[PDB]
Amino acid sequence: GLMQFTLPVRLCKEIELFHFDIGPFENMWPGIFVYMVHRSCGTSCFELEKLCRFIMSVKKNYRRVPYHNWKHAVTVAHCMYAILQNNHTLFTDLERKGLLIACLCHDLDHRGFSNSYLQKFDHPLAALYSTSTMEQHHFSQTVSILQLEGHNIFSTLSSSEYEQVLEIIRKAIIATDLALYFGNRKQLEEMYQTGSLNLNNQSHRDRVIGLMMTACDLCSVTKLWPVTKLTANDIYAEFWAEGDEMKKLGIQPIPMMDRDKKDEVPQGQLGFYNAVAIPCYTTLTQILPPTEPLLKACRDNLSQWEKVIRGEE
Ligand SMILES: O=C(Nc1ccn(CC(F)(F)F)n1)c1nc(C2CC2)ccc1Nc1cncnc1
Ligand SMILES: [Mg+2]
Ligand SMILES: [Zn+2]
Repeated sequence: GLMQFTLPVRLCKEIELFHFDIGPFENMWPGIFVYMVHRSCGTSCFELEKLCRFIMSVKKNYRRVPYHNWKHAVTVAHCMYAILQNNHTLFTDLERKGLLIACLCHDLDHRGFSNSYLQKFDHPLAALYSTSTMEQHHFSQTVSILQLEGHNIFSTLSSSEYEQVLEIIRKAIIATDLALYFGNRKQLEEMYQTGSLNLNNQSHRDRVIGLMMTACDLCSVTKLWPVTKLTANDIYAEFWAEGDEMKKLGIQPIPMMDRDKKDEVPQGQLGFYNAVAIPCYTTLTQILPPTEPLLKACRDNLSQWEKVIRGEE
């Protein structure tokens, strides 16, 4: 119980900030995750030997893809850590445990293809689950790793509590289906504006946790411009691979996935920021006012993409 994790001074300061980048040293990401769980939860919540074994099985089942990789996993967990630390009274001891594991696991075994490519390709996973295809896969990968010998980080919980935390995790991982985000944000907006939003209603919590997951998942659009710019090259590399695989099936891809249309990218990001990211972080700031630095950093990047369009960079 007396084995604290420390970080170098710059990381220890900078990790509390929403805009933190976890850096290029893979070998430090686990200790970064353990440090975040230990401060977010308490040093006790997880048996350190089990956590570490769980972290490394999770790392093993992320693939070597440009964007939806191990680094994205720990990045999305860091964003959740920032949110939880700036809203510390709002969430239960179980939610804090669950949400950081959810974020770490939310993209397990991702191959860099969307749900619609799975459907067009006729992948087996699309037969198993018609909606939220990859996301139900990501959850079942989480359950798999949890059922490996010596990996049950939730062993200490009652049957009841274990069921509650697996259901937080399932809803949280499903909520990273951006198709679901649109209605979910729409309903939260309506509930907030009419003043019916009530964080004691469990179905209202679920929605707010869903919006948090979208926010954490998109958080590469809320970093400092140089990090957002380089991370965008990563997601577009998957997009263009997927477009390539669309052409292989006899299907003209949408322009966003078409690498012959690299020129359209800056205008593509305007679209994305206006239609997804700005509305996401606006609604989140309304519900959780301490999350405002994510909205501010998102607006700055939107304005950086406008400068790109106008030849100013
Ligand atoms: O850019 C993304 N999605 C786009 C682009 C164009 N459209 C069409 C539109 F605009 F209608 F939505 N959608 C994007 N998507 C995602 C996931 C939902 C797929 C995550 C990050 C993303 N971006 C990014 C930028 N910088 C640094 N990291 C990630
Ligand atoms: Mg995903
Ligand atoms: Zn993700």
